[PDB]
Amino acid sequence: DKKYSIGLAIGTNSVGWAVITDEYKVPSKKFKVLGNTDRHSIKKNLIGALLFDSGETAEATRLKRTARRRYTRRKNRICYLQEIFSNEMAKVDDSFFHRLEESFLVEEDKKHERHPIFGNIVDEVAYHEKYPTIYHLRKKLVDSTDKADLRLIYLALAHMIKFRGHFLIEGDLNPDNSDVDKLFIQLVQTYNQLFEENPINASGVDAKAILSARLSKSRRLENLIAQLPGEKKNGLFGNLIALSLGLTPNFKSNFDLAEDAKLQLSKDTYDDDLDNLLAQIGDQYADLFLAAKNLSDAILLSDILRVNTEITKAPLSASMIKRYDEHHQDLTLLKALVRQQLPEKYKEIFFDQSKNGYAGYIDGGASQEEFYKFIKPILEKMDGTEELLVKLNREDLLRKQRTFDNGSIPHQIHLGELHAILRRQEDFYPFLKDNREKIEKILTFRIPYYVGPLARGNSRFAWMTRKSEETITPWNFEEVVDKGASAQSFIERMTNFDKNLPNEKVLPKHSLLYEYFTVYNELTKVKYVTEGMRKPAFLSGEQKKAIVDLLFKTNRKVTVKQLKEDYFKKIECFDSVEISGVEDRFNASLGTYHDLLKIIKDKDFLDNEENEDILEDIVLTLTLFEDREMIEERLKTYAHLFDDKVMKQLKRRRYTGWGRLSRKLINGIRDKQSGKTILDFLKSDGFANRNFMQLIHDDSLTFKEDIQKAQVSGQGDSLHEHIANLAGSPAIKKGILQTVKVVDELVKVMGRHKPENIVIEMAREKNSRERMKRIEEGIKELGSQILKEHPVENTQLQNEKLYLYYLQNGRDMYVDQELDINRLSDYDVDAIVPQSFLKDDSIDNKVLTRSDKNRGKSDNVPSEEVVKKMKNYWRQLLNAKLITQRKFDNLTKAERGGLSELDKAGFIKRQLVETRQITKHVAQILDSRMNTKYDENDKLIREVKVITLKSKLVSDFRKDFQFYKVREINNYHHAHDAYLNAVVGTALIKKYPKLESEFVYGDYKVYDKATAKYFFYSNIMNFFKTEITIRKRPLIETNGETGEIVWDKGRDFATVRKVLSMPQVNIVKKTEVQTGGFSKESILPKRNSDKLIARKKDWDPKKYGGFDSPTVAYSVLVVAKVEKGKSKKLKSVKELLGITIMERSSFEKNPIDFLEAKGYKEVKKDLIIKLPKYSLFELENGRKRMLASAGELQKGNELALPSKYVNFLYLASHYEKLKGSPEDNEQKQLFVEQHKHYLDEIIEQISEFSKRVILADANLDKVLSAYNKHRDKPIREQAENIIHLFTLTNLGAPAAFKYFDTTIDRKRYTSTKEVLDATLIHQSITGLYETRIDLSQL
RNA sequence: CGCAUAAAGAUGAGACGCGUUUUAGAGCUAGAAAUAGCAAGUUAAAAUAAGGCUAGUCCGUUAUCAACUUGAAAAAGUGGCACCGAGUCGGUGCUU
DNA sequence: CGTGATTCCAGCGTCTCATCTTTATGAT
DNA sequence: ATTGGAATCACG
Ligand SMILES: [K+]
Ligand SMILES: [K+]
Repeated sequence: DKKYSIGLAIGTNSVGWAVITDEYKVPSKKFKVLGNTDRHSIKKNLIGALLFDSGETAEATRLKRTARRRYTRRKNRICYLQEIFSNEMAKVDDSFFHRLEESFLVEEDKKHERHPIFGNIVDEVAYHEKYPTIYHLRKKLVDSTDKADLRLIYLALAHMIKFRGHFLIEGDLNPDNSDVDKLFIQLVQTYNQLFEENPINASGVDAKAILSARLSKSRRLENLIAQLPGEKKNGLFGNLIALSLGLTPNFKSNFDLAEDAKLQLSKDTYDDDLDNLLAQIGDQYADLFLAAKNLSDAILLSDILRVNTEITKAPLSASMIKRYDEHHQDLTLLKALVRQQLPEKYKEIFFDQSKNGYAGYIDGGASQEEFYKFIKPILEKMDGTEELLVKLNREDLLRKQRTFDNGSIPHQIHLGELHAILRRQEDFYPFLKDNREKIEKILTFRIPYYVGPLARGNSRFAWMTRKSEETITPWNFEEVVDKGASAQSFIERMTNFDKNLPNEKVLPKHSLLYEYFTVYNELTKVKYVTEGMRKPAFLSGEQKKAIVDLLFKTNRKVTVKQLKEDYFKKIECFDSVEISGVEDRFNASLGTYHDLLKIIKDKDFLDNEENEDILEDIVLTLTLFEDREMIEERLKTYAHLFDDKVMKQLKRRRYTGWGRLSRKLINGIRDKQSGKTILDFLKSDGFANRNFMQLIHDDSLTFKEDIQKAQVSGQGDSLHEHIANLAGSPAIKKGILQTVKVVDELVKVMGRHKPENIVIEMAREKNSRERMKRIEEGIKELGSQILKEHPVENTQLQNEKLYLYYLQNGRDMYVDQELDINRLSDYDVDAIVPQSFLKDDSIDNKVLTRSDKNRGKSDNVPSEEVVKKMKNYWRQLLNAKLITQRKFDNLTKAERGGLSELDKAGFIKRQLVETRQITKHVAQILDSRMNTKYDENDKLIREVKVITLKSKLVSDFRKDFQFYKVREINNYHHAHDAYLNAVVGTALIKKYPKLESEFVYGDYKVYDKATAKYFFYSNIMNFFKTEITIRKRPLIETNGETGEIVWDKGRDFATVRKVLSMPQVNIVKKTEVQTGGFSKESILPKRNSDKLIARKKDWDPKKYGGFDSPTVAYSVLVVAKVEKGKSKKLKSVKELLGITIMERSSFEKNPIDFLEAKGYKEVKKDLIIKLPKYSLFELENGRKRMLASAGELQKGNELALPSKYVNFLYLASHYEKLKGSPEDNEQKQLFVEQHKHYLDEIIEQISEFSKRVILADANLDKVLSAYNKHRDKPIREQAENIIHLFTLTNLGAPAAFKYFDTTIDRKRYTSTKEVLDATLIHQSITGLYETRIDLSQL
């Protein structure tokens, strides 16, 4: 019945747990051992850590599922096209589609001729010579008027449908207009035709180059405006240019229409809004817009076509043919020049696929960029390659037709080519004439994002509802699918239930009931004071209703002056009015009401009580649907109430956002006695004038009981389902779940006695490609040429100094100069907010400067002079997204207030008190699971106090009192951090009960200027220290009030050092059955290997290739009989099989038949043992091996290095220096100098451990030789290399490390034969309960 | 108190472009062959987790998972204490 | 001629839309 | 980046 406490450190890859007593001692208990081994009881300390792999997200799974859906839908598209052509093709070529379907098979497996298109070699060769590429055939079919073979027509249509281009552009793109300059001149002429007072003159400006430039859209607009004399970016011409290029312009200011009238041409609603804009100004202006529309295409098409469109109606096919012709010409010229200049390289360029030459560019794995990088030095070191070099710099040398950059092709181009082909060939083939709409729909059909998968209740990701129970095709999609209901469900399935009534859905944020609720909430909280009042009083119901009718329904916002004058002075005739409890401007307002009043021009319609649900439906319809058609079809049922103009005005209006309260709570539930709702009480509460919080905090009112009863099961979820509801990374959710499970197990271990306290801390927790994307966007938006100066690699940009240099355009960010790319390691990286105020080391709070002294004073924000100097550059960086809003706000804080003492004190406080929501959720879960007993008067009995700590407290405790931590030594540091968390939390809640509200989960009212808080929180951990800065403290600390020994410096520190020096710590790696992909996604070429996995049942890997490297879900220990020799005699073998992910379901269906098929016979089902990954085996001398897979092992022992060695390593390695004053820093340096021999000792330790467990003889000899080689190196470098050295003895998968210049590879244990005779250990989640099975006895 | 913005992240849906694999695009000449020289090279079909049944324009890489017993499953149950110590836990006394 | 040491290799870019939470800035 | 699969390679 001894009282104890639990300490926990939560991480994404570890959960450390510890049990402490009143003395802060870690108990040790004898735990029973199950199994067939002679061992029956083992002594174990109640401290350890659970290790597991990081919890993966579902992004990869979602992407692969979407890819599967896309592939299935593309195959169906092809099937639809074939079924359209089925009869006519069968009349023309019976087995053409069969040959297409079996084109993948080898000649042996084909049931028809090997030539798919024509079925004979002569016609196939003739076709391939006449049409070298599919685009030649497409252009021929588009342009030629002669009757063509149906097979070629189908091939062109299938090539268009299968690869149909993106749908990011809505509307119709006419390929006829391509010239940028011509359409720009047309737009200028139209503008001058309508505007004579200030005509636009753009003659002498290279429109093509500027408008089709490779810079950003914003920078293109800025360049054009700069080259336009007397024109503004926000002007009418500037807005037209922005619309044409793609940036959405606001057209209100240009015409003073008082309506935004935003027009984005890519958006489909543009036309409607365009018409709206016309109704505001006139009809002729659209002509200019019309020209602008054309200009838009003139940009986009010019990016992809770059070909004449007057000769042919298929500009894409013409562009691909031009690419093919240029490729042929350049290839011939390059071959001739190479033969005449550098013959010895010719093979390497044109025959060896291994290199990145033309042979590797066509036949090998080399890409266009790799081929260009390989061939540029050759072109430079040659004559007559000027045109080739020009094309290469333009990325237009030997280009393929199917390349990575074809993603910019809109679907309109392919649709136009398809329409042209169908028009050409409809006369000869009647079915093409009849089914032209069908093929166009097949090409153009796209499932709306709000419809989702077309399932029939067998999918967990589907929400669509079907009007009729019939199979869905692209031609009857609009008739079968209930688009409105599906669109509503798309929003409603992902939205939030209100926290009070989980069954009900929340109202839209712009719902009229929501706004009335907020306004009445604010009005009830109004404490008016005027002359003739003995006491301040709240407003009554009638007065509040009159104010709402007069003030809020006639004004968008209500201020105190309007309340005093228009209501108190006009009606109440009181000229003296002082308000209390509210600010000048009321937060709540009737915005939706005013918008509806403007739209419908009627007050009685809005104010009618009986029809307000119609308006609540209106706002819901406007919130739910984004496409205007859905809103139109939903509001067509309301056509009679409004007019056609009113409907057109309502259609454009769109609302966004959802509230936090449901309709049933606000106005559905009623008090039993009164018969009034929450809104009714808000309207007329009486003299009380209770607000919403007091409404849901009133015991007498039935609302509290109704709210409690609605969540009769609370969340109504299991532990796992409750944790899944938390917002955060999946890895941290996995850590939380493991934490809860280990807490339950620890409670079970201690005799079902709940701990007095549970202290918990939680940690704060490719990139290069993100950096490349960010720098590209920023430089393109800014318009700089810094990137072109030096091509920086993805790994090279990882340097923080270089990253800041590139993000700041190479300039010093505080002054007006430019830094040098080669003068690195000289500039300083300084934080905008001092590290004392805010410990942030991210890019958003770091700035590279030539000298930090230019920042001014380092005790505050950068000075006002720096802000005045570089505000323009900071804003320019912000507009380029090189710096974020937070960074810019921190930079310009000096002009807006700088940093006050209160803010600094708050920043100091918020580094000790945990204010993260995820930690609060963990504390709530633990408190709910550890406090199940209720006090009689509706109170929780807090038998277990849940305390939340921050890592800063434990880190300071470690640093100040020589309890140093090195993560490379072993995984004991997790358990040690958990124990230190427990000790610190228990001591803090012992000495300072008043801080429970800050630390213990729950709400407490015990609270007891800026400098007082600053030094109170700064010295909240100073009662552990013997001396302060030079005041001293007593050896034994006292609680105060009630006398308790919270800390004893003469005893407790020794106990802590003994605990941290304990060799036995329960380090358990969570065994997991591996799940994921079946094998590597890379399809391998055909080879005579048994390790290849067929991609289909009928595709033999020796003839078609396939995947390899399967992922083993779990191994299976099976003893059985195998056939040996020609006689196939039965030999007894006990072996691991390693059931893979692909074979897991087959094995679990029936293991006996699976093992019989694998080759093993007489398998024993009972003796079959399932071993997931990281299964623990003990062999001899304490050597432990974890089962990485069926044929690989991992190190499973830990090096219990003495605490003195860890402290010496931490002191000598200078972790961010020693972070101490010169006195103690010199003392620690002397400690290192006089304890230099510890290094040798540490090496000895490692060596002996390596000889006892690791058994890496070659690596151990190599590392010993390396250590002897660099014995004369400085102590700091030797200590750092020795810290790196511990990777050899680390627990887990072997990894390669580096000792100075020498590198040591990983010694992998690729044999699992030893563990077949070892002792398998099943460890519970804490490792205290173990089951040891001696496998040699099987 | 709330409100605005930004950033980050989670989840879900709809698309695009590649990549990879096999086949098709009779390679020619001198050769007995080994080969040597020369010619050509851009494209397409199919698959893109094996596959499953619920047969859908669906689902298949997330989360969960020591052992034993009771079980569709969710899950439920199973493991004395104190003291001395310490090379991954041992010893002693009490108890069962 | 098995067997330990050594080497190599691993699907990847883009866009549109919606909902949510959390952190960090401020206005008021 | 990582760590298991696969092939290659040196060799006693
Ligand atoms: K998993
Ligand atoms: K386990």
